[PDB]
Amino acid sequence: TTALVCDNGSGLVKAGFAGDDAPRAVFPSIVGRPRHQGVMVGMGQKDSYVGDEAQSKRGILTLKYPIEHGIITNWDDMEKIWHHTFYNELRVAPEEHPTLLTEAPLNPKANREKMTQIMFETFNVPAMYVAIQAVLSLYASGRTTGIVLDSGDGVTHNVPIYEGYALPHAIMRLDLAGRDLTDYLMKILTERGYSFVTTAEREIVRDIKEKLCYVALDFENEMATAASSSSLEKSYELPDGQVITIGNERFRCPETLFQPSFIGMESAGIHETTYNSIMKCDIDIRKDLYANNVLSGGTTMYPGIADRMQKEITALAPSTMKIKIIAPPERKYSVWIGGSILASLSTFQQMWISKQEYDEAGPSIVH
Amino acid sequence: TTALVCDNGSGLVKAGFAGDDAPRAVFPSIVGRPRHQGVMVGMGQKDSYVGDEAQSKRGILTLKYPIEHGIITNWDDMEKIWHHTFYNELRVAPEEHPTLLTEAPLNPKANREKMTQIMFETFNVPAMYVAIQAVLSLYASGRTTGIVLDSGDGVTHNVPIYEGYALPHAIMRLDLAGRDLTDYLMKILTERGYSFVTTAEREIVRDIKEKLCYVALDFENEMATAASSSSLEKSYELPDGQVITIGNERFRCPETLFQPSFIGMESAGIHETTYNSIMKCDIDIRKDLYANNVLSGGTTMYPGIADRMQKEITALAPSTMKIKIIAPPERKYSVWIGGSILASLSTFQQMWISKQEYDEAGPSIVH
Amino acid sequence: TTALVCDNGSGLVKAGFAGDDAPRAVFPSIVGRPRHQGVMVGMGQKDSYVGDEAQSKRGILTLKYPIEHGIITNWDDMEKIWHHTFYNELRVAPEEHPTLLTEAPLNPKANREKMTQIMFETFNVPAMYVAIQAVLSLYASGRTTGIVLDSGDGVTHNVPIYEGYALPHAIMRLDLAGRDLTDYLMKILTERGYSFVTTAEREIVRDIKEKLCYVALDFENEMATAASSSSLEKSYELPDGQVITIGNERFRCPETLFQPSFIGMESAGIHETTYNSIMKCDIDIRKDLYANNVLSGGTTMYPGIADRMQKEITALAPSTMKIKIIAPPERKYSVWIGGSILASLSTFQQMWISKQEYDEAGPSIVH
Amino acid sequence: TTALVCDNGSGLVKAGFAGDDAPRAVFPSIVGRPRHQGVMVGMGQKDSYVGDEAQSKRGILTLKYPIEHGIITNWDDMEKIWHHTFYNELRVAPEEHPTLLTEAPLNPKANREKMTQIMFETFNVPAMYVAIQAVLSLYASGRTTGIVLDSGDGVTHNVPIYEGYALPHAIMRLDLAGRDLTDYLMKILTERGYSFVTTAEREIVRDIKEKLCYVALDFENEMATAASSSSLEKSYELPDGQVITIGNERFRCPETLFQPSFIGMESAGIHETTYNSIMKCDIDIRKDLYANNVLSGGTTMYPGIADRMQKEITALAPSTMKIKIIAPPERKYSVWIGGSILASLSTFQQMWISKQEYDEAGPSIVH
Amino acid sequence: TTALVCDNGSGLVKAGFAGDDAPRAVFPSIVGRPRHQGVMVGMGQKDSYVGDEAQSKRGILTLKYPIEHGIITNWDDMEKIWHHTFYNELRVAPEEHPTLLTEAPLNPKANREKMTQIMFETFNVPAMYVAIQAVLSLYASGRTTGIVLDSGDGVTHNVPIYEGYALPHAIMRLDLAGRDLTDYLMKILTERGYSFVTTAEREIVRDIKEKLCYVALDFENEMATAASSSSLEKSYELPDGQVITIGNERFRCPETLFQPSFIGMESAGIHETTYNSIMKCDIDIRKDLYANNVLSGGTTMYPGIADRMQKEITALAPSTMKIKIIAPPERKYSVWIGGSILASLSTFQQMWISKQEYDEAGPSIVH
Ligand SMILES: Nc1ncnc2c1ncn2[C@@H]1O[C@H](COP(=O)(O)OP(=O)(O)O)[C@@H](O)[C@H]1O
Ligand SMILES: Nc1ncnc2c1ncn2[C@@H]1O[C@H](COP(=O)(O)OP(=O)(O)O)[C@@H](O)[C@H]1O
Ligand SMILES: Nc1ncnc2c1ncn2[C@@H]1O[C@H](COP(=O)(O)OP(=O)(O)O)[C@@H](O)[C@H]1O
Ligand SMILES: Nc1ncnc2c1ncn2[C@@H]1O[C@H](COP(=O)(O)OP(=O)(O)O)[C@@H](O)[C@H]1O
Ligand SMILES: Nc1ncnc2c1ncn2[C@@H]1O[C@H](COP(=O)(O)OP(=O)(O)O)[C@@H](O)[C@H]1O
Ligand SMILES: [Mg+2]
Ligand SMILES: [Mg+2]
Ligand SMILES: [Mg+2]
Ligand SMILES: [Mg+2]
Ligand SMILES: [Mg+2]
Repeated sequence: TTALVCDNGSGLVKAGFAGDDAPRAVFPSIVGRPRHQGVMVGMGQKDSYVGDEAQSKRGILTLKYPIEHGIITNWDDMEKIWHHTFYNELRVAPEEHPTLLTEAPLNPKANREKMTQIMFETFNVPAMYVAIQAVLSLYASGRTTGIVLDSGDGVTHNVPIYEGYALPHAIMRLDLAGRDLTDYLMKILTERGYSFVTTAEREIVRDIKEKLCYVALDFENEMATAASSSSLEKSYELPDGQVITIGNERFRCPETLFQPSFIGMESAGIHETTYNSIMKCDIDIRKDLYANNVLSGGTTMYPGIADRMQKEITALAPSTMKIKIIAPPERKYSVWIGGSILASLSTFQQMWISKQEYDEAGPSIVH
Repeated sequence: TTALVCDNGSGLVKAGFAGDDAPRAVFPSIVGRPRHQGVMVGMGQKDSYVGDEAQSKRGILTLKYPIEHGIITNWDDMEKIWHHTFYNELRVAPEEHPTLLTEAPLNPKANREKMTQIMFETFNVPAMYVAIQAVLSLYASGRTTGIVLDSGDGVTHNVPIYEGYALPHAIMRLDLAGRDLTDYLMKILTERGYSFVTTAEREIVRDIKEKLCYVALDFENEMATAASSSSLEKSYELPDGQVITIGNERFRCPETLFQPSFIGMESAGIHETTYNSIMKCDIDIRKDLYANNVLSGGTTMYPGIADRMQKEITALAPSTMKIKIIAPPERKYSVWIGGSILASLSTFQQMWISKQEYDEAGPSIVH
Repeated sequence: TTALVCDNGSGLVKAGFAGDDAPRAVFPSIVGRPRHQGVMVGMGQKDSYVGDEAQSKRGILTLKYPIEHGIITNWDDMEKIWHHTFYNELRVAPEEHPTLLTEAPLNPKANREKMTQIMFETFNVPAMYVAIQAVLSLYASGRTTGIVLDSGDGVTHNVPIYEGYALPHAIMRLDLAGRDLTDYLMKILTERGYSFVTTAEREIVRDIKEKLCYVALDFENEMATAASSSSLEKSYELPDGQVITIGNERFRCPETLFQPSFIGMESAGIHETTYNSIMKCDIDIRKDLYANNVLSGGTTMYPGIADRMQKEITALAPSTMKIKIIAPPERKYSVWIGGSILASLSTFQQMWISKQEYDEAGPSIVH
Repeated sequence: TTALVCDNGSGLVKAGFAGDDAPRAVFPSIVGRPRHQGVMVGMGQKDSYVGDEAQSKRGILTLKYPIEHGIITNWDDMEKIWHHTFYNELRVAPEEHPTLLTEAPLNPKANREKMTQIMFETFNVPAMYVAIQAVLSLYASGRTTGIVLDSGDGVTHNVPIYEGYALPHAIMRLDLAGRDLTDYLMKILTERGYSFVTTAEREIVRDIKEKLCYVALDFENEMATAASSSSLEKSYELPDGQVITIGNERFRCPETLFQPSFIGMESAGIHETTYNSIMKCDIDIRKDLYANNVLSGGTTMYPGIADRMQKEITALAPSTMKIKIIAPPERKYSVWIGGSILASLSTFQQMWISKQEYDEAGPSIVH
Repeated sequence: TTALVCDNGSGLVKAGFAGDDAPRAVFPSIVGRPRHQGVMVGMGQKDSYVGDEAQSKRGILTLKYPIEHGIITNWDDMEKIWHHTFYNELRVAPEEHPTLLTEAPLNPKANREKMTQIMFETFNVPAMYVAIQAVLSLYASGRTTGIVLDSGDGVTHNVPIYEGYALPHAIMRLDLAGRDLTDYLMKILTERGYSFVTTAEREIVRDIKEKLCYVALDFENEMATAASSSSLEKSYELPDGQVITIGNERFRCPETLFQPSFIGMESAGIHETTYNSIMKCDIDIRKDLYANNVLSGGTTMYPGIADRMQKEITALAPSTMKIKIIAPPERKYSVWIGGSILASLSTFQQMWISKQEYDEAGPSIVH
């Protein structure tokens, strides 16, 4: 019987069988629709394109993320990505497998209740479960205690966890993520003269971000590099063949995580949110949380994140105590690994919500 | 066969085999229950935590003393601590050993009668005994005559004892103790800005009390120290990493024993209770009691107690006569030592209440 | 001109005009002082509270009996009660009236000599007299011969009196009384779990004593009632709203009068003191004393006293002769009635000590 | 000469002349600072905005409460609000008027001593006084006896008061208040999809709380209303023009006062704190306190508070006795009314601390 | 001394003295170069033609806009237009006057830094300033708050402005403008048979656009007019003498602003950009922005723009709130009027960048 683990974050769907080391199908959550009405006979006609296929044909298509800041914006688009994910990648009837789904904490009740309704009614699933991302990441680490910072494309979380358990009143979500940083890198990029207006080009600048951008230890040093131009300016090649040269924009893109005042948000940077999250927790456990702070997600991948963290949190907190930050490689797939490992635990099998227990007990029993 | 000596006071259980120099198992009488409902699979689940284990995880748990001012408040919690004490620390079937238990004087009949009922029915014990604390302390001193002041966490006693015998009409109990002094140090502590609201934090301030607080010879000198801040302010470190600095609060916490008007009680300080206890005794024996006044318990541990005693009692009593105060080191375990030594005496073995003599004669035969 | 009769016993002042059937002002001899220093503007400020007024506000005030076992402990407190008694209740300048005061027999010379000094110097009195309580009670009975047992709050007396006259060598005082019995009912009460530590609460347990407690004919029957719980347990309501249930404590409180070994006194019970008092008297008169034994005071009010007396004295004395005990209702005010009737006798008017005869003859002429 | 009464609580400053029925100037204690650096010439420039003015321009400004849980967090911000309060609203030189200031009980000594230092040195005041809030509320009621529950934005108190006087050992403070309830209504609000992240939006949700939220008699009935959606969902309009519909969130916001476990605090609800406060008081006075329990402050304004109180306290306390709760309309201004009435009393004029008596006697004489 | 205000947008240079009601010199930013090499002696020879002069001789000359979408494409052409603007129209040595220059927001840093370098080095200017267009338009309106839509020939902006200040993260630029609409009217025009291939003819079709084209309230009504040909077809005369008749092309040219899908751009129309700009602003201020939305520039001149705006924005936004659109006549010169009024303000004179402060501080100090 096994199980399917489906990590539905904005920007990437990671899906695959439980008990395995990595997800098999990893593709973007995009639903491409042709921008220009096309006059051929034979072509497509392909009214809708989905996932990596939409990535193949960006210059025709208007790309549309169905999921924004963790919240599902357009339901039938979502449904398309799931249907494509199941039959065209994993090759599987959902009626043969319980399915573990993922979601951000502190997220509107509509996402659980509609999600579950889709999975039972539209696909037919013998049982399923929807879990909090950060707990899955924490299982992937191999640890029971720690404060998780999960930064994906839609959303960034802090979830403190002590000896199992959890602290819901210290959970802190923040909308800063790969999508905000890509748009911020758009408008900062345009100051060199490089104009990326369209959805398709957004995905190009996502690529630039993913390769080139790094997090400076001290911002001022980056400013000095911008002042004298040596290793900081790097050449990147577009798909067209043009050459972009980016200097300070390389490192002032991800500086937004520490200084959200660059986007015009009053929310304190990710270091003050993690420290703030530690503050709201009981005086006893803070030492462990400081020692054990875990990183997950695509927007933790920027070289130089962990070191700046271990500067900034060490400047906020009392010096007397050790702040080890644990950011393991293969952290982008931490949530999916944790969904896998959780599905392979036998003590979890009682917790699946059954197709039957759903029809009789309602939508109210997902929580 | 030997025997088990179990010293059940509020705050600490001291237990071990008779005929030995110290108790082996010494842990707090706390029953931790998780405050926040924890979402993991595998964790615990550990609906109840007990003793030192509850101390390990204070920031999750709501700590609950099962015993308050010597009186047993919650019976099944007590039972848990005993069951944990026997099988998880002393490693012993109670059916192999007579068991000597302890209790404060002047204490409601419900504690003897329910206690004994638990020990015979729930654990099965071949015989047991429940003794008055101060008499046990007096055996530990190696002496037959003296007036015992036993200050534990729940309660403070004076028991005058002359040439063996006892004087029940001069026995005086007083609810001032480590628990009242910890709460008083809470609210006085909050005047520096340090806010300790929770049960877990109470145990932190118990730790502060145990290390830092001392009893001033004269209160006025302490006030002068508070006025010019030199040795009186000491730094203490929390488990978090924060630094607390406490000046006059160091010595005005235990001043409450001499001035219970700080808690709003009309009861005269411990020096006027000991002197008052001496007054109610026959004119013949007072000289011995004054010479031989013994100290026991955790709340006698504050540096500077004995000297202030030997000031204050010397100011109450007629000057013509010697007031020696005997406070031996290792006095916190005086009651347990006295239970040990008593269990090793052969002339005491007739006085055990037998499982058989209990079933036939009733609950009324504990007294 | 008339006269003032002032019955100053510990616990209650009974005062009023002579020639009248009862005292008008009857209130407790207490001097209330605020325990907690009060921050308002307007309140009181009322540094001292006295009498029934102090009874109105017990939970603020520390109550202090100025008179202990008949002996005056604190003089300026006494003075306060008298000054309040005169101007705030009887509404009278003491310079208009001779004043008859009361005192226990066998009582230190300081009480007569200081009392008289206060009445002449501080209040100004044209003449006064201080009388032995039991003689006043005997006048109240309407009889010339008898042995009086007067049990008040401070003290219990036996005074044998034959055909007028008196026998000073058979007068026997004993410190057992409402105050000792209230404290004894405190510590016996605490065995149900009911903890009354404070002066204010003492007055609550005085109330319990006054309503509920009775004197058992045979103690053993009371023990049997304690064994099977039927009419012996009665509900009493505190001022708070809590419910106290008291079983054997109802009747073993006043059993202390017959068995002072409950307080740890060697003094023989009130029945052996009355019998002993009869023994020290001349062989001729004993028959009358046995026939005519009179009761007075608040601590004679317990239902069942007279019958137990007429058991116990009948078991001590030779059976051949009638022991009638005379305990009239309205016996609590026997001493005050006797002071009234004595002040109305014309043959007594020569015996007043004049303000003038005092200044010239000294303090030595009170005796 | 008159006097100024200044009620400085977190969230609202109530100030005005003494002897008057209401405060004239009532505005929020906020210090607005522009978030985005503004490029105009002429604008403002207005580096700091204060009070109602900051409320006019929330979308530009970062709002900052200078006072948190009664404790002053940022001193120069405070100073700004006072300076604005005096010259821009009351129109008055402080050198013409003694000034009565307010503060929460049990509050760090730094607030009195720095406050007083500011008022004498920075403004110059001929004399001033700093009073405990609950006593002022109690004067406003027109009563001398009662237990005050004062819930403002920073903090909630219970202060029992008997016949004037006070009981400091029964005073109980609790950090639950309009500020905690607003943040709790934030995160519960976000489950409908309504995302309020910023300080400015916090003040919008404060407005929602103030209009719509009520306290349920029984929580379960509220749950039933949430289950079938009829009168419980109400429409509220934002300043933008969007429509928010809130159902169960209306009444489960203020349920936090009775169940602080919703915020993750172990502190017992406001009903168990008031009952607990009654318990620590002397047995004599509890009946009055139960009869006379007074309410004050903005966080007592929720419709349905008094009735739930008179359910819950009646379930804790012994049924035999009347629990009247007195919550007068115009209770939000109870503290300020009480400061007024106190300043108009002539017997209070001796208690002002003089500018002179301050310079000579120190900062230590505020207490 | 006064000042020069130079509004350099693509298509028209508006220049003149500050403190005046309109610009004196208004001519096209074109640099004409002869297409055919001309064989005469005496003619010209006039290797370069500039401005209105180039307009006089279009059929010989290749017209070349030096500035494209706000970005300066060819620097020495620009320089020519400035040099012609100064000496041949305004008649002025730039060394006598500070000069205020204009530029679009979000525009590459090269334009500020090179512009300033030209003005100081090539012309010599005692001081200058480069301002954001929309702020200048907002000063021209006489208002401090509003969201400006500035549509010129190169570029269209939305800049929201609140109470002075600004919101850089909500500023949105869009390349749709008179130049794109003229080319779109070219290719749509060619469907009647009218072939305009050349740069010179582009300026003819710009003229057609400026006179004849209007913005339809509803596009469908325009389609109906196209269907039955009555008032919608209008005759226009070319400079040659030929007659063009244009029906639906009159109104479907400017429909491109609302539907950029006509040019093949995915960018949402000007109504969704203005609404989107309102969305990114803080919830507090949106109402003002909706009330106060301002129009500026040549591509706002089409009759019927404001009404379609006040349809379309009213269909996007919540109906409950008033959307007034302010489009004043003489709005084409709004930016220049605002530059004038700003130069006449004395509080702005500190903000001029001095020739001296430039040489010492660098090119980096323009920002
Ligand atoms: N190597 C990288 N360097 C920096 N940013 C990255 C990198 N890889 C991806 N990202 C960013 O992180 C996002 C993917 O993170 P992911 O954890 O997969 O999000 P989610 O799980 O919510 O889909 C992308 O949208 C991208 O912007
Ligand atoms: N070193 C110390 N200094 C002062 N107080 C102490 C110290 N050790 C413990 N105590 C206090 O005394 C208590 C323990 O006394 P103990 O005699 O063990 O009580 P019990 O026998 O009733 O458990 C603690 O609760 C603590 O508050
Ligand atoms: N009805 C009663 N039942 C039993 N005890 C009583 C009763 N009335 C009062 N007493 C006790 O007797 C005392 C009062 O006796 P009283 O003769 O007035 O003493 P005195 O004359 O010395 O003041 C009280 O203190 C109380 O304890
Ligand atoms: N009508 C109301 N309904 C419920 N809550 C209110 C209402 N009015 C104000 N409050 C809450 O109470 C607070 C104001 O109380 P207040 O007594 O003025 O506090 P303080 O005196 O400490 O400033 C506000 O912060 C708000 O959250
Ligand atoms: N009366 C009009 N009707 C419609 N379009 C016009 C009209 N006047 C000029 N325009 C268009 O607007 C442009 C000029 O706008 P302007 O604000 O002067 O741009 P900029 O300030 O960027 O030079 C021209 O290129 C033309 O296409
Ligand atoms: Mg993720
Ligand atoms: Mg002990
Ligand atoms: Mg008497
Ligand atoms: Mg208040
Ligand atoms: Mg323009």
